[PDB]
Amino acid sequence: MKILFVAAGSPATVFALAPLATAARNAGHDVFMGAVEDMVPYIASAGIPAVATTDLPIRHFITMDREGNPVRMPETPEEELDFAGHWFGRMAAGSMDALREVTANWRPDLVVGGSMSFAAALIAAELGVPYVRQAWDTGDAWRTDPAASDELRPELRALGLDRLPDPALFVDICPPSLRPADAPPAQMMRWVPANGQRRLEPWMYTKGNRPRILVTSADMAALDAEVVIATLVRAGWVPLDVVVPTCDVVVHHAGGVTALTAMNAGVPQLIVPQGGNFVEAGLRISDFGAAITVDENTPEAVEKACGELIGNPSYAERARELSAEIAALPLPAEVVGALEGLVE
Amino acid sequence: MKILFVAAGSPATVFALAPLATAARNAGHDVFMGAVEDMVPYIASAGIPAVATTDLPIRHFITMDREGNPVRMPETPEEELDFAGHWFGRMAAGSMDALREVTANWRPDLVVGGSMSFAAALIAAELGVPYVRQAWDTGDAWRTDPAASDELRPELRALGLDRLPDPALFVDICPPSLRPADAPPAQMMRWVPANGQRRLEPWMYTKGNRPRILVTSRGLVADMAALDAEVVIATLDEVAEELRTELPGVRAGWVPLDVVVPTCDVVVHHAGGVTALTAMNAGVPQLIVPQGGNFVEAGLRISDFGAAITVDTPEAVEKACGELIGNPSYAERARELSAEIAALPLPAEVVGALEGLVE
Ligand SMILES: [Mg+2]
Ligand SMILES: [Mg+2]
Repeated sequence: MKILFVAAGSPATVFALAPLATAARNAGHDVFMGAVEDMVPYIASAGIPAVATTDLPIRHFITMDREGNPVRMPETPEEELDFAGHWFGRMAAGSMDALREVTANWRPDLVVGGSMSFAAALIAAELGVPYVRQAWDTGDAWRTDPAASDELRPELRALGLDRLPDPALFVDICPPSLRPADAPPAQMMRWVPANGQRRLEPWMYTKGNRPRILVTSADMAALDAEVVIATLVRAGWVPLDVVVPTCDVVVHHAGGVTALTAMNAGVPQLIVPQGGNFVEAGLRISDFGAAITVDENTPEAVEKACGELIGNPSYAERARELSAEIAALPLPAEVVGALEGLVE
Repeated sequence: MKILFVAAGSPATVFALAPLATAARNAGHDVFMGAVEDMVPYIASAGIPAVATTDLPIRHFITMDREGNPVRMPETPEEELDFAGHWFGRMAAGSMDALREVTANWRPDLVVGGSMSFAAALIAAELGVPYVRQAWDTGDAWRTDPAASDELRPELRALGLDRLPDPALFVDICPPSLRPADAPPAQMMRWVPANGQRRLEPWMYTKGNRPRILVTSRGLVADMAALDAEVVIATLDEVAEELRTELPGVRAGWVPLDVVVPTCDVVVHHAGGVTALTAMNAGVPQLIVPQGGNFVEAGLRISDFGAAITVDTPEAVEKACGELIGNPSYAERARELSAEIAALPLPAEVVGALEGLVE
């Protein structure tokens, strides 16, 4: 069958969907993935045929309303949820022209969207084909829905709907221990780490004598550890999937799929705020005991936390528990059958 | 487990192995793929972690022996088989230092090589882990082995072997109807078309009413474009700008075969690599050309089956094209081959065979 995957505005939204997309391709399905123009190279880097859904970047939808007037960044966790619902809603509305033109020439039998790829729900409803929602991180997929519903009121009304439609299938990659008490039924799936590739250097897969700390996007100068900085004491391009398993600490902001890659490898995490706000997903990992949550702008806080994550085995113990949970989940190749069941 | 894939010197050798490698990765295995430096970006383009097995290009192994002496180019299919055995052998010998170094730090539990990735057999024997040979096209995987076993006699001797070892498993992607009478037993696998990707443009996945003929990497464009069919020319990026300005109004340049082939009525190629499989998979008739007069056997078998024409010149390509479009037989035979391919075990299932070899 033809399956259209719909990612969003950032590389993690592409890679969240890559394992299922590639599994579907490997089962003989014809698979396209769409995202904003800036993300098309990221889709291509996963080896998946790539289409653009808008020629505007995520910043355009984040920083301005539909009329082009500037909108401020959110300041609280509650504002975060609401503001994100709106920007993802704007991006979705802005994606419809290109999705219509693509699907007029290559008509999918099934549409798969990430957590807040709301254009996937809309185009699926327009075509009358089933819509699958895949969680693109361990955060609650539905958490921005009320605001997104309000943003998309006009588009939803044109389809005869009062709110965002329920998916035909919800596919969840969150380990059971981290799923909220109010989580809906889901087809579970093991997310297998994936990211773009270049050429591996020996250090990427060979750990030295000292503890290895990966920072994704001075402190650490007294730890006597090997620090690797993953950018655009070694710096530069770092394939997370290959390098994370060699690490003892991963330092990130719980945006994207980095937390999942760390948990999958049983590696303790140090989680800093994203903007001025800790991400809810990251707090739940911290609560479980597989990470430490820390404000970087307190001097020595990061240094102290790294020391704790390296010297106290319990964090790694909890990380390996999460790793075990992930490994027990249905494979992407298995989940392809659930997709097939929706159209036959 | 850790699985090392070993491709070779051309993009098809990478893409031939990509479906099983990505399926193994998707099953939770740690997967690396090695090839010559020039092919590393092609491995990367498949989304697979990539290591270089040698910094030397394929031309070095083809044109000179290990001692720097020039090698005489083959003039016949028979000479070609011995010639390829020796040059793939030299490429394999030149790959061992890097493979030794990689596997000292990241030790695989299993090694999978393409048809003539002989360094895969050598490194697996040295490590004492199972070796899987996967056919990388519909041609006979073993057909250069005698010359390859001569080329690698010293490396093989050091491992206590008199010739190239039998793989622990042979995985074959050749449709049953095209397998020769003497084909060895295999685990069959459905090959799924894969290649590098870049932004799709609408023409790539839109078929028109007018027949579409794909040429893989002038008088033909003028001829064929009068008036029945359009021609799409797949090229490398070095010559894409040159050919566009030499042939205005023609789709020429980067072409993703997996996306474009299903829209075509004919695929025109020389039967190297995985193009024949991509055409057959989509049920598309093929026009096969020779490089001088060095007919690829795999292509002759597809023509013998009736899903392709092998034609020897500017005017005669036009003729075979009219035939492959006009006579419905050719597409009928191609769809039969497509059906045979769809019935073969999925890469996701074949991963279970790899797992069974270690446990
Ligand atoms: Mg104002
Ligand atoms: Mg000899």
